[PDB]
Amino acid sequence: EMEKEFEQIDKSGSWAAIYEDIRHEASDFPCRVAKLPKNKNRNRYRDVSPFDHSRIKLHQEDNDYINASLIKMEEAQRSYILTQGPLPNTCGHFWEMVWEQKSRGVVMLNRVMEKGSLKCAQYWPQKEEKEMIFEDTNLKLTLISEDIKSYYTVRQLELENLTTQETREILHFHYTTWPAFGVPESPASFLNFLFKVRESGSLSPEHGPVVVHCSAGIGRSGTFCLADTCLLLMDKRKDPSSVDIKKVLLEMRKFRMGLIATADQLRFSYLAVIEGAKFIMGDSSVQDQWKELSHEDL
Amino acid sequence: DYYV
Repeated sequence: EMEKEFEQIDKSGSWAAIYEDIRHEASDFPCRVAKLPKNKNRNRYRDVSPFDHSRIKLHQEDNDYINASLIKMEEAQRSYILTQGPLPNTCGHFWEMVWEQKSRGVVMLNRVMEKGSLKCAQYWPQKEEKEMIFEDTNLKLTLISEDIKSYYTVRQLELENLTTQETREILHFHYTTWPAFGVPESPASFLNFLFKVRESGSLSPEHGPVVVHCSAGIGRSGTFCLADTCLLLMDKRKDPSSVDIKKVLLEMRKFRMGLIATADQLRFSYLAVIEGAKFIMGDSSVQDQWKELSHEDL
Repeated sequence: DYYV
């Protein structure tokens, strides 16, 4: 029962102490392609770059660079692609990546506008009849239907490869009430969203990895993937107490820098993994409590 | 245009 290490830290009050330790121990690999000059305009922030060893490559002969990272959690047996909020000029690259990696879901954890700061381009069509065409990468993108909820929206999109005319369905899960450098309203809000993603099938291994992004692709994105992975391990090992959250985060940081951006996001990660273990322990009906408790209707 |  890792609720001990939690109450111990909250009474002790040393969350920032523990958060800073992870910054100090976290890996540090070269980001050489990210830093080339021809790629200055493909990065949203100049202190956030993918490691050369885990960066996604576009299947382009000219410039294969995009600010995205493959996070391959070997033991948990799940891969994720964490990327930045696409830029006005990288929307085509984003969906090219989605196509080439065979992803089936995109999880977006920011809003296009956040406290007056433009955190992301409008890279998916908001109206059924106004579909997007990315001519640089030969892709067409069409809203098919959408399911709006209190604090999140699920969209069904059709991505077409204009060359082969092949088409695929992509599920877009948009969390709308998660503030930059902040935390979700409650663990139930988060876990209801996470399990909505799980149930959709987007995380299945017959699909390419799910694409997860916020603004920089490290803070809210890191919290999301950390919780999902810890619950996977909890279940794989078949033992809630065994999972060391700090150790899983440092494994994830071997693949992309900066995952989890504040001490409060790390504490929420503990809170979320602690709550979710109820489901893994066999209390499958806690899931419906999360749905009721998240006010997802309104 | 910095993160931190």
